[PDB]
Amino acid sequence: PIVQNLQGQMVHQAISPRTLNAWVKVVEEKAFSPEVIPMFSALSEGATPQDLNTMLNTVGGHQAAMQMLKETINEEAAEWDRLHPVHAGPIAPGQMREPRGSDIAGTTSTLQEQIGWMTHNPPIPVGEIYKRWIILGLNKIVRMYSPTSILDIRQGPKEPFRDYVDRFYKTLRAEQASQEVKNWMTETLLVQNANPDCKTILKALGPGATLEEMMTACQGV
Amino acid sequence: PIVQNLQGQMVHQAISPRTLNAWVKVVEEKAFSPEVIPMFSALSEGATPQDLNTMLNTVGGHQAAMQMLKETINEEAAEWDRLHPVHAGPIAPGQMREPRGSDIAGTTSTLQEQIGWMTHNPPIPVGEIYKRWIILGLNKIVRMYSPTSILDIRQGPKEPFRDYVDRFYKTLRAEQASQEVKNWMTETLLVQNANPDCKTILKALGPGATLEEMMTACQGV
Repeated sequence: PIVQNLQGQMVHQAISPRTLNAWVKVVEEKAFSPEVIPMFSALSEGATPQDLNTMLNTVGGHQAAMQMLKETINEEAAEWDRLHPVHAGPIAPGQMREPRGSDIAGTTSTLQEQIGWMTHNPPIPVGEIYKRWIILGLNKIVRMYSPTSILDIRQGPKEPFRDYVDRFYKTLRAEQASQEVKNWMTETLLVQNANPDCKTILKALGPGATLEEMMTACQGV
Repeated sequence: PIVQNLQGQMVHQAISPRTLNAWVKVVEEKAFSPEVIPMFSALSEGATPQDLNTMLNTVGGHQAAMQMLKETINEEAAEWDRLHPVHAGPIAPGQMREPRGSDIAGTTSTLQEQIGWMTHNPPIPVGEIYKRWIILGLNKIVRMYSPTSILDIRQGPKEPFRDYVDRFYKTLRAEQASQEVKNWMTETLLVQNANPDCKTILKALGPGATLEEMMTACQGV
C-alpha cells in the first residue's frame, strides 16, 4: 500500500509476503465460501490497484473464477466511464486528471498515478473503488458456485460416486472435528448427501454394507 | 378378503383383528421407514378395497400422511378413468361393467361388486390395483419425510426459540448416538436449524455464547 518517507513523500510499499501467503491460504482452504469475502477485505486494507492485482495473480489458477472477475471488472469499469466521461480540455495547475475505468483496474495507470489519486485532498480512492469491483465479482462467484463445508458436500446428479466419496473424505480429513462427529459423517452423512438415485440404492443395502460395497452398488448411477 | 362357502359362493371375510393389530403395530413402531411398505404388502394379501380402507382407518390419526395418500389416490383414480372411459351402452349378459376409479378406491362400489370383480374369469383385480395406489402413496410419504430424527427438527418461521430448543433437546435425548455426535448437535446443528431470522442473530453473537444468551437473543424473533 502507501507509506510516508522521512522526507515526506507518499511512496509505495509492496504487500508483505506474509499478507500474501495468508490470502493464498484463505483461498486454498475456503474454496468458494462467503467467508472469503470478509477475509479478502481485511487482507486488502490500504491496497493500491497494483497491490490488488498482485493478490489476484496469486490465486489466478482458479480460471473460471478469474474469468468471472474479469467480466465484472469490465462491466463496472464501463459504467464508471459512463458516469465519468473523458474531458479533453487542459488540466488546471491545481487539478488532477480523473481516473478512467482502466486506470482504476490498474491497467492503464502507474503506481505513481494510483498513489497520487489515493492521497489527494480529498482522495480519489482508486484502491477502494477497485476493491469494491473485485468484491462484486467475488459475491457473484460464491453465489454461482456454493461453499464446500462437509455439510454442503453433495453428490452431483451425474457425479460418479467414487469421486463424491473422495471429495467427501478429503473435506472430512481437513476438518478439526471430534471423532464422534466424524464417525457420524462417514456412517450417515455420506449416504444422507448422496444423490437421489444413489441414496435409494444405498438405503436398500444390508445392515453392515462396507464402503467398497457402497461404491460397487452405486457405480454408474 | 374372500372365501368360498360350502354352498360355493365367494363371500367376504373381514380382516382378522390380529392382522389389523399387527398392521397398527407396524405403523406405530416403524414410523415412516421403507420397511413399512413391504409389511403393508404382506399384511394386505387378498384384501378387497373395503379391507384396504379398513387398514387405513386404523392408522388415520397420521393426518399429514393420510392427506398424501388421498392426493395420490385421487391422481391414480383420475388416470384410471382416462384409460377406462365410461361406456353408456347396455351390458351383455356375459359381460361385467368395468370399475371406475372411485369403484376401485371403494368409494362408489359395494363389497359385493368388489368381490364380483376380483373373482371374475379372468379377474378385475380391484384389490390389487387399489393396493398399488396405496403403495405409490406410501413411497411418496417415506421419500418426503424422514422418520423422527434430529436433522429434520427445524425452528418454525413463527416458533418461539425456547420451544424449538425444547423440541430439539427432547429429540436429542431420545436418540442413541455417541457423545461426539451429540456435541455437534448442540454446538452447531441447533443454530444451523434455527429459522432465517434467528440464525442471523445467533451467528452475530460472540465466540462463547451460552444457550441462555441464545434464548435471550432470539426472544420474539
